[PDB]
Amino acid sequence: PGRVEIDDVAPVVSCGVYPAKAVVGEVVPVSAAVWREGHEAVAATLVVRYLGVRYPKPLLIPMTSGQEPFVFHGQFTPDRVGLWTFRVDGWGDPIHTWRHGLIAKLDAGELSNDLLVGAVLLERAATGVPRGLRDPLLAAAAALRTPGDPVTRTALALTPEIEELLADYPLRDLVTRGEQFGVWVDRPLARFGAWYEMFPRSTGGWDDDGNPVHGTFATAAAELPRIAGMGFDVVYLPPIHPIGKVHRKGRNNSPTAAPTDVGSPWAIGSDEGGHDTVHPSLGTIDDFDDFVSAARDLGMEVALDLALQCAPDHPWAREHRQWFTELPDGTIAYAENPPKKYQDIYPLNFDNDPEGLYDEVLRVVQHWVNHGVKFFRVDNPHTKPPNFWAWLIAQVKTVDPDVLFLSEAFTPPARQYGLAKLGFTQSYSYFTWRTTKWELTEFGNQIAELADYRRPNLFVNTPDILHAVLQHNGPGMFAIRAVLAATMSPAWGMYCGYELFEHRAVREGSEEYLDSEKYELRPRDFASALDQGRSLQPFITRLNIIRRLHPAFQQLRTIHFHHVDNDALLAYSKFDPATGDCVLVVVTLNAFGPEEATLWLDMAALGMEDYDRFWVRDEITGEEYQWGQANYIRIDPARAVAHIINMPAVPYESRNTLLR
Amino acid sequence: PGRVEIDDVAPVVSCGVYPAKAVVGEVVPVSAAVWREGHEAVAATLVVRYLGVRYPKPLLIPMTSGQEPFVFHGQFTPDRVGLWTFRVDGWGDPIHTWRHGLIAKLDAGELSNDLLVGAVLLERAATGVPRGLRDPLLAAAAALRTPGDPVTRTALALTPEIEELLADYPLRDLVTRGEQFGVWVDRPLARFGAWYEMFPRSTGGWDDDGNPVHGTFATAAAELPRIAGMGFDVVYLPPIHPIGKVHRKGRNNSPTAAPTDVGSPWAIGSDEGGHDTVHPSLGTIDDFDDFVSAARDLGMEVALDLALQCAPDHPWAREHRQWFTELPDGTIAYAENPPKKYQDIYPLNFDNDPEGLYDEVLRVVQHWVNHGVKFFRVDNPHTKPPNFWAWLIAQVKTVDPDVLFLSEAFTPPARQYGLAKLGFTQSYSYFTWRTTKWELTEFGNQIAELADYRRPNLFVNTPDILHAVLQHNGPGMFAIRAVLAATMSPAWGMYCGYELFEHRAVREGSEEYLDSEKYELRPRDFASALDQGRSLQPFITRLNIIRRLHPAFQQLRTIHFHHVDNDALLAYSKFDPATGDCVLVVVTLNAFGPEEATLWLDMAALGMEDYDRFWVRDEITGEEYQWGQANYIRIDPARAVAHIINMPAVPYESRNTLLR
Ligand SMILES: OC[C@H]1O[C@H](O[C@H]2[C@H](O)[C@@H](O)[C@@H](O[C@H]3[C@H](O)[C@@H](O)[C@@H](O[C@H]4[C@H](O)[C@@H](O)[C@@H](O[C@H]5[C@H](O)[C@@H](O)[C@@H](O[C@H]6[C@H](O)[C@@H](O)[C@@H](O)O[C@@H]6CO)O[C@@H]5CO)O[C@@H]4CO)O[C@@H]3CO)O[C@@H]2CO)[C@H](O)[C@@H](O)[C@@H]1O
Ligand SMILES: OC[C@H]1O[C@H](O[C@H]2[C@H](O)[C@@H](O)[C@@H](O[C@H]3[C@H](O)[C@@H](O)[C@@H](O[C@H]4[C@H](O)[C@@H](O)[C@@H](O[C@H]5[C@H](O)[C@@H](O)[C@@H](O[C@H]6[C@H](O)[C@@H](O)[C@@H](O)O[C@@H]6CO)O[C@@H]5CO)O[C@@H]4CO)O[C@@H]3CO)O[C@@H]2CO)[C@H](O)[C@@H](O)[C@@H]1O
Ligand SMILES: OC[C@H]1O[C@H](O[C@H]2[C@H](O)[C@@H](O)[C@@H](O)O[C@@H]2CO)[C@H](O)[C@@H](O)[C@@H]1O
Ligand SMILES: OC[C@H]1O[C@H](O[C@H]2[C@H](O)[C@@H](O)[C@@H](O)O[C@@H]2CO)[C@H](O)[C@@H](O)[C@@H]1O
Repeated sequence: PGRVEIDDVAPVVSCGVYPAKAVVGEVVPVSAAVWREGHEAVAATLVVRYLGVRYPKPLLIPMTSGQEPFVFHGQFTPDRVGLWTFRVDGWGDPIHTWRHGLIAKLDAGELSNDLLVGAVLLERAATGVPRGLRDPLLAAAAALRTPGDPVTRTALALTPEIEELLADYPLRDLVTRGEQFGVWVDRPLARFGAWYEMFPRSTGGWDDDGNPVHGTFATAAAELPRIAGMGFDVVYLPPIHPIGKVHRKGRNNSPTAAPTDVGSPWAIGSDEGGHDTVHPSLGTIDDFDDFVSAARDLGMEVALDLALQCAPDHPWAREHRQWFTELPDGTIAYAENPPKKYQDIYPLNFDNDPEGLYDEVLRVVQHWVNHGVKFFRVDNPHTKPPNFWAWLIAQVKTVDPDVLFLSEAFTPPARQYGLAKLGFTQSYSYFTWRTTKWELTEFGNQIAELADYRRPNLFVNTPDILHAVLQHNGPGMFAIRAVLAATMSPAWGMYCGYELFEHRAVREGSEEYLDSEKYELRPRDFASALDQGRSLQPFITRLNIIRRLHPAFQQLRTIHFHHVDNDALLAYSKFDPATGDCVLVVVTLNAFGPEEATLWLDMAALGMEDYDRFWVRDEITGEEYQWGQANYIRIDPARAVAHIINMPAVPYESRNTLLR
Repeated sequence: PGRVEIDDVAPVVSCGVYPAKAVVGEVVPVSAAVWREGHEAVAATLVVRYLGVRYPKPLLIPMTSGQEPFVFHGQFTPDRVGLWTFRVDGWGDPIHTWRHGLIAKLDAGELSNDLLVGAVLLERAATGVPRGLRDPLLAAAAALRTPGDPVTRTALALTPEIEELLADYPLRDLVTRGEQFGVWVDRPLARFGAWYEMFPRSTGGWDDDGNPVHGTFATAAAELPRIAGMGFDVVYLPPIHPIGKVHRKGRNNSPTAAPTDVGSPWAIGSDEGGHDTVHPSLGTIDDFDDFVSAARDLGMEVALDLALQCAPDHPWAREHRQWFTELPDGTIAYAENPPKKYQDIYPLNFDNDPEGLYDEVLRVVQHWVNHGVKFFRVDNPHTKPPNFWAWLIAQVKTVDPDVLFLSEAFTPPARQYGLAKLGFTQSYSYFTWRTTKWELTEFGNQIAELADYRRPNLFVNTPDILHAVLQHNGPGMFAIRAVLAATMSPAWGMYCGYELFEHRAVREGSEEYLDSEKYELRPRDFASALDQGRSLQPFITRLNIIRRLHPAFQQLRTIHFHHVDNDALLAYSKFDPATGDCVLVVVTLNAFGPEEATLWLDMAALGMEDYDRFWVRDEITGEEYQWGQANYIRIDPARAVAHIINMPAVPYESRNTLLR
């Protein structure tokens, strides 16, 4: 009735309600506590199996004891997409009990009894191994028959052919089965990729006069190489749907729209079309299909903004009206967040006609899926029912499992981290409003930590957020945030124009871009900026190449912070369990002054003893240096705001430093 | 479905496999995280119901939001022994949504629409309240259907008359019910009581010559008043069973036993009897019944050592030999811990004849339960199968639920704390080997929050443990540990002779009492020590009185440590959620020197603002003083090694100072 106890198993999420998250080729660490009566030794074997794909022959991996007694650790690396299962099985290994006990008493060294007990072990042990190589067992099983010196037949106890033999085929006693938990593996882009947010309309390129010109998918596609050139793996496009014509918004959040103004893309829908139609000015849907294929040619993928909202002109406003929250006087209520108003849209109502709306939205998501779009940016997901997301998310991947979702949830923790739990492959974070060494240090450790179920996407900016620190610290700071986002997380992102050092907010104390891109056409000339040397495009490229270069940067779990005695300096390191690759990042939070300090290292964390000395190389500088536990470091902006340092590869003791 | 989200419920143990622990009249704090779509407000109601006894119509308590968004906290206080159940139910309260939304918009200040929506709510709400006082809502509902002032029907919202009944009877929408978890409540002695350990035989009192004399229950009962006099609630007796005559141990763990020597009581069993018989030299079983009844007259309870072990001459050795571990040569193995030998006892074998041993031991426990013994100190339980204890425990408590078990498990955490999870009402701890300011600090804080499954019993000493710090720091230290034990835990204990300052170890570097009572008979003359002023009995008495006096000391959860800028000084405070009682303890760890420092307080923890100044009284000294956030303290041993301070009672905001 449960003789051997198994508890505090990890990774488990919400006590097993939600599966943990991992990706292909990621080392997944498993741990559990196994114990039994007295001083009889115990061991556990971790059993992993890969099932179907769904969502709502065993493989055996041996587990190893560790620092803390009775807690056993293991790892496994999943090789195909779908839903995996693991469980921990616990058993008592008498051989270990017998062996360890015997070595202590042999020291006292007659006693003839314990030896025979061993002798009956290997025989019973032997039945488990096939007659073929079982023959050193009978050597051991016929090892303490006859009287003699102690080192008589222990001689077979100690040689590593039968320790190795017992390893492949073990003597298992009192086997007890553990609980089963599940892991959901996604394609690697779920963890490691870089984002670019661009407006297709802004690819217009001016007219014969000064006036901005509306772009098209065709014009948009011309800018795709340059993006790929910077190393981004995913291109994110704001909604490509028709914009409502009533209450269309003007320049600067103005209530009244000029006849030519475009209005914000998130005001989805018009007499012209719904969520399933391309806004005609961009082109026919074939042009889009053509646009996707261009990106695909460059190694990139396309992600569309998915905003479950409607403009008044949206066909649903006419076709299906049960889907909204209707006021008492027959008017239809504008989407609302008190007392501020976003007048150009309608909130959906998920309670009046649930299976009605559910099936239609699924149809729509499926539409774009059929057109090569396999990454969606769910918009303001926290203002829609959770169970819906749990359903919609689970529903799409089961027919096709390579579709991934990103949650734009700027919301308090319980909701933000909560949403991740229900299936979102990625989530936005509070990253932008973390700017002090202490916010960032705890934040870095925080990310993650939550890796078993949350993978964060760190965005340096979004059309709605230009943090104050970018406003007054000048072009230097833009580098700093880029270094932080790119290094802290495998997944990071950027909004267009960031590369131009766009740092002007509409008015002081606001976080909205002046002459915001949501309401106006803004073609930009990146090439000229490059020529006059006022673009951060080369640097970002160098940042993006480096992450791809070092697989250490694709890890969530292994971030570790090292001590630097300067409030303005931040130093942390990441490593890869697989290749042993190891990297240390040192950045300044001060854009303005040269800063110097003494850097102290936790050598154990890098896999070396404290007195060691080793050589490092700076991937930006190319400089090589000799280092030890304590090293001198000085950072000078207007030369380089950060040092990305390559460190000696962590020995094949990588696996235990990943533990927990 | 679940339409509304419920997560991170606490207190839950091992994801619900094991019930949490609590006792009667203890405030049990419950917390959970509840959230839903958008800015619509949400609330939760905690539903508690009391089930039967067993082990392996509703009452409703409203839950309140707090500092951290979306996490709701609640409490309930169980009033009868048995198994309780609780679950969290989640719902959306539209009024709150409507109310909070309207107040923000009212400042903008026509609005003609929102008011009717409220008005259709309050009416929909009226359906929930029972014919009679239902009506001012309809009054509130029809006071703006009429056009008018904005402030006109806010009138009917404004009034504290309308926050009302709705708290008592609420309008609940989209109600979703949470998972169910269980709590097992024991009698209060499970948490709060003090222990005294005595050898019945040591109550012998010499003969006409100098020679010590073996005692009896009769003689043992003579020492019971003085024990009660010191305030102890439980008397713990080493096994009272017959001691084996074969391989019986001599003075000082000597291998050979003299003819008169008594042997260790844990060497259970002889030709005279087994576990079901009283050792005859102590008396007839009636004498025991008389002794137990005697203690109960004094307000005490009797606790017997439950040691699953056998001497060679034990009846089981012949009667049932399947129950033992028989060697290959037919001998049966002596108790063993490699390479140490415990020649006087036999380990049991729980695998050969499981239902065989299970059934005898349960019978044995029931024998003594029938004789008024409802507390057992299970001996070295970690050297017996886990599942067994889980079985034995659930089996005993269902017939009689007032039987409680204490686990002497000096074992690594996973096992020690693990064992507590299975049902052990109390557990021994690592307390004796914590002697530095940081260790005691960590240990005290550590007590919590494991309160949900572990209640620690802090023993200053046992026959097996005479700590080094006691060895050289003189009688002063003995006070210090007593203060630490009594204050840190609601439940604490003492082994006989401690009060006489017995401080001599067998050899330097050992933790065993010289001329140990386990192997030798040791009568003591407590009275003479009193006259000659070398007894810590008065002080201990004052300590136990103080504990009973302040109910704050019966709490596990609320211990909090305050900063004192001295490495030799330790200051912590406890309070009682019920009466608001609050107490602060300051103790010194150096027995030899006067020590002084500046004591800093976190007033918020004590329920006061930082600037407040207030009056306190020292329960040992008796005089009143005035204090503030920072106060001067100096401690002089050889007058008093600690200050136990009565502090201003925590206001009726105790409950919120308890969250999580
Ligand atoms: O060439 C690179 C550089 O060029 C441009 O800067 C030029 C600039 O136009 C010119 O006027 C001049 O500027 C002065 C500057 O006005 C002075 O204020 C002086 O800055 C010092 C400053 O007054 C100090 O307060 C000091 O504060 C530091 C902190 O010590 C740091 O901790 C850090 O604060 C961070 C903080 O730790 C966090 O907790 C969080 O709050 O976030 C903060 C990040 O801002 O940084 C602040 C401010 O840096 O720092 C300075 C001294 O250490 O410096 C100039 C006097 O020479 O200098 C430039 C001409 O060479 C362009 O604006 C820059 O973007 C570009 O990087
Ligand atoms: O009369 C009442 C009094 O009588 C007895 O004590 C007398 C004692 O027999 C007598 O010898 C004398 O004591 C002397 C002592 O011999 C000297 O050694 C000296 O003691 C100082 C000591 O050398 C210092 O190292 C200093 O150490 C403190 C630490 O500062 C504390 O941090 C603390 O250490 C704890 C530590 O923090 C933890 O990490 C952990 O390791 O546990 C430690 C606790 O053991 O305690 C030690 C010492 O307690 O403390 C002394 C500085 O004054 O000077 C002494 C006299 O100046 O004095 C006594 C009477 O004459 C009887 O044993 C006492 O119980 C009784 O109160
Ligand atoms: O849809 C028009 C509206 O867009 C923005 O408002 C939302 C929108 O859902 C997303 O862009 C997302 O970022 O959140 C925004 C704020 O909740 C604009 O902020 C707003 O000016 C515009 O009317
Ligand atoms: O049980 C008697 C036997 O062991 C003793 O030690 C005991 C101790 O008394 C108990 O607390 C029990 O739980 O386990 C201990 C074993 O380490 C004596 O130390 C020993 O001499 C005696 O033979």
